[PDB]
Amino acid sequence: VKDIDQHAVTKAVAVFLKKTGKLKVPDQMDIVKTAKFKELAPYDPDWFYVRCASILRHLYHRSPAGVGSITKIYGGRKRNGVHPSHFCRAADGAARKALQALEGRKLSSIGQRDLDRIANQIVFKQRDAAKQ
Amino acid sequence: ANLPISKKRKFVSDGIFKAELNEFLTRELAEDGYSGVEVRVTPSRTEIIIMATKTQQVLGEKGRRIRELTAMVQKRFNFETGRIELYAEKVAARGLCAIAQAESLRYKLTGGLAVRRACYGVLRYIMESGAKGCEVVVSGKLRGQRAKSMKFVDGLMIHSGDPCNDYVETATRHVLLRQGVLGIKVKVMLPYDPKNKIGPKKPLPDNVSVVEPKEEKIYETPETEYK
Amino acid sequence: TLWYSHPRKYGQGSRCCRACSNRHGLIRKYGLNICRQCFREYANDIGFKKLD
Amino acid sequence: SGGGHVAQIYAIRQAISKALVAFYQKYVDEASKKEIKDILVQYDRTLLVGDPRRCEPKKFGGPGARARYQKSYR
Amino acid sequence: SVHRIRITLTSRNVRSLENVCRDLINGAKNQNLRVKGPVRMPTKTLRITTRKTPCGEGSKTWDRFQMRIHKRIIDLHSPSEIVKKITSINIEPGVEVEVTIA
RNA sequence: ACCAGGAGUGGAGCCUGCGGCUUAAUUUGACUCAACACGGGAAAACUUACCAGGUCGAACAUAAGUGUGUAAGACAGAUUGAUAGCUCUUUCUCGAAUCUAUGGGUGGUGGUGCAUGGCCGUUCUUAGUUCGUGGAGUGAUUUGUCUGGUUAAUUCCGAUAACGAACGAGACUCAAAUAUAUUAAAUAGAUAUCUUCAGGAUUAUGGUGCUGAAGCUUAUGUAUAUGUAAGUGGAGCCGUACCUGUUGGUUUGUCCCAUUAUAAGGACACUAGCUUCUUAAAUGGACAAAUUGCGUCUAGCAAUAAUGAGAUUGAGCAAUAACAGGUCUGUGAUGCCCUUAGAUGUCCUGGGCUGCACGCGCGCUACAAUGAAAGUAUCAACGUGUAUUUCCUAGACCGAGAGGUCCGGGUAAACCGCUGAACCACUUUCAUGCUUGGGAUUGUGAACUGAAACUGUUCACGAUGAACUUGGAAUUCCCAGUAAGUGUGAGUCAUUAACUCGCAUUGAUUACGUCCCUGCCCUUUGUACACACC
Repeated sequence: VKDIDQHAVTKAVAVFLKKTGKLKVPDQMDIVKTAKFKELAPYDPDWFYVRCASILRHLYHRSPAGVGSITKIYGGRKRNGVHPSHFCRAADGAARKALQALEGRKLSSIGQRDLDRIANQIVFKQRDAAKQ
Repeated sequence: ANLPISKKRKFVSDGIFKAELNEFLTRELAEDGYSGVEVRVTPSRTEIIIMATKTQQVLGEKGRRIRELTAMVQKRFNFETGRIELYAEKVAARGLCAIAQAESLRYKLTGGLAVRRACYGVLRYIMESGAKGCEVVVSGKLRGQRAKSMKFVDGLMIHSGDPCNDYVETATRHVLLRQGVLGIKVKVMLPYDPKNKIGPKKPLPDNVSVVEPKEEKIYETPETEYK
Repeated sequence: TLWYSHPRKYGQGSRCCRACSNRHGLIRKYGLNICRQCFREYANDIGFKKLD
Repeated sequence: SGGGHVAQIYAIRQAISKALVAFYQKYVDEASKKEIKDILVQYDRTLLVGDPRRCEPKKFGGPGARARYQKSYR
Repeated sequence: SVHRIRITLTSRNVRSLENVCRDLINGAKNQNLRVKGPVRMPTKTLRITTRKTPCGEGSKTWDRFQMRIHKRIIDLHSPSEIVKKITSINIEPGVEVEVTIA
């Protein structure tokens, strides 16, 4: 949403589908190196679904969130094999099926004013959280 | 025929068609003093405007050599029999255009290094054709095995600036001789402003031509009638 | 039929030099196939004035 | 758009500054246009000067714009 | 019923592009072909760069080659029997007209 | 060229380049500036020139079978690398170009760049050359082409010893800053409102509110959601406008029409979206009496004046004379030399051009806390993309990956693409410890591209963690969006950048000089210097 910056605004929403039982956890959430650049696994799954905040401005300004236009341009800041650093494509995997985690085409049926506005109602409460 | 080809591949497809054409336009029509070809495109046909000097030998007996043009490139480029039209025109002031003069000096060398008989006469002919500046240059093996150059010059040759890319007209020529080869290269300089100058560019390189200050009758006494 | 190998529709051989038939110095891909040293001769009049 | 994570934000300095003048040049008042310049122009950090300093093209024989690489056993 | 015929114009000389708006649009808005003005296209500049010396032995210089292609667009709202005379006249060297029928 | 530095390499591993080594050949051209990630020279075959095996044949007058088959093709077993009836044991055959020893032309990546054409390179980042007409000399040759002042300048005053000269320099051509003031959009859109994508109660609340609202579960039907009651629970519920957001047309707006629907025709705002904007096609554009105790009255810096403009500012361009520079291997550019059924030519199968005790150069990631990780935020631009060739890829889908499937877009301001590039910004894990810095190194499988992958075609995983801790003497590069850091595109490209050209981003330090240094320019002077101090 076009409120205050989405550092923590991503961080809260990651808890809430994790709160609401709509985790829809990939069975290899402790396996994948989330792209062809990482030496180690991620810390956890808490990025893997969280880019709904990114698509809420990308359905707004870029495109209906096709996965090929998704994975290419974000999350590439890489140093690959030593002669020299280059770019990547990040090869997502299971969050192709994170539409099921939400329950010409449109990518979300609840991110119009239905569940994105809940996050706005979270950040309107986060205005009251930041009121002291 | 037509293609879904790109425009940038379309535009260079004209040029590889063009830059091939003036090669063998100098293979055959060097005997008639070939100078240049314009090719335009109108709807439902294209035109080929050849310019040469011996314009009665480009046509031949009973219209054979004109069909010889049309039978060539439609066999070459496989395009429409009828959409290709070739017309040969006369080079105005063959000495002034001078690239045919570069072609004819290959027919002048067989007078036994005919410098004063023929080759220096070309530099006389370019003022007999009435140009502005001129320069020819021949290099090769003369009176001995060693390579050596001459540069007979006459006039003003700019070599620099933008108008050198417009004014001066060079045309190198090669020729086979028994020794081995004499390279022929000519640099001419042509008065593109005054004479008729139908479509050259009508230029103005560096000159400051000054209009007269046009003296006045400062007093201008009334002398006015009332008609 | 016989003694002519090399199914030439892969590799550089043999999509080679449709302006001079000279291999090892080729500009292949602009729709030109020009053998770039011959492109020095035939730069004109296929546009390609130099500017900068 | 364009620019970068430093440069594109510097153009916004020219964005706020000229808008106040033009709204004061025609709509509000001559001196209202005056009173927003004089307090600014003491040093003003060139909030209105659009320097055309853009990048300089390369040269063959180098890696970059004007530098080069040498000592082929000179 | 009524047709809209968009007619693109491509060439290399900008003066010839200044020569086609010299007389085509003026001989058409007398009969009001609805030109919608000279619609400029961004140019398609073509860069090639090559070495100079064959058998590149010495002082590895280069040589840059440029090319400029420009278009300008004339759309018309008229049926096909109107625009037939405009395809005949005026014509221009190096300029190209692209009107499709079917 | 220093200097004041900045970054560097020279140290380390690796990619290459050249050598030397070797080998069947490791094909080669190039060796100070001006050979050395060069020959666009990123090679499995092809390239390929080299090496082994092979293989092909090409002209004619003569001529001799005659057409009792002169030929040419396959099986079959030998020869093979493949069926090369190339050869052949045995077979039939379209038979004639009379398949010739004989003209001799033909090819050649075969030789000479010290026989040449061409181009290109440097001489030289320059500022330098020449000509008629005079006087200077017997003459070579000078003068013009200079004393000084100044210039980037043989650029100009000015001595003015022809000039009006001529080439060079400049002038000129190409690039964002520049009034859209004019017409310019199927780019962008500004907007405007129509909207639709609607939270706040920020608003006003009408109905409602403790009476059970809101919220919640159970049941099955419908193909799990939904319906309802119960379950359930104790304040909110619901509608509008204001505030903040999608969308579609808002093209001569609306309503007209003809039309399937645009327009005007019919009127209204009479403008119910116009051109800021990207795009030009233009002319504007420090367009300089710009004032400044006047320098030889002229080219007295001053920063001062502007307020798109204190050059918007880099490139291209390049004369005379030259070099035994480089290229015969770019070419049907070529002298000559060499060769030709037994090829150096040519196509095939291989091989190699990559091989190694070693030397040398361009260049890559380092040697780490400004850091290596995880995260988040979220800015480019130059470009490029498939109809006689496999391009750009959108979308779904599957797969640790690698990729693969299915279905599109796109011949391109329109699609990939608003290419929403990287480093950097923000919290954490690390706790300097050859560590988690650094990824060479070797196994293994999984892959891709292609007939074919083997000092490898490249690519994935989980191992393997060496050298390497800022690199000696020497030594390169460069003054503003520059240096360097940092990506990306293109070029070659069946797949292969690790290099070369362009592009943008982040953005400094230091000089604003001088002639010690290597320098370079016809001023004077010296000589015993020819091929000129090697």
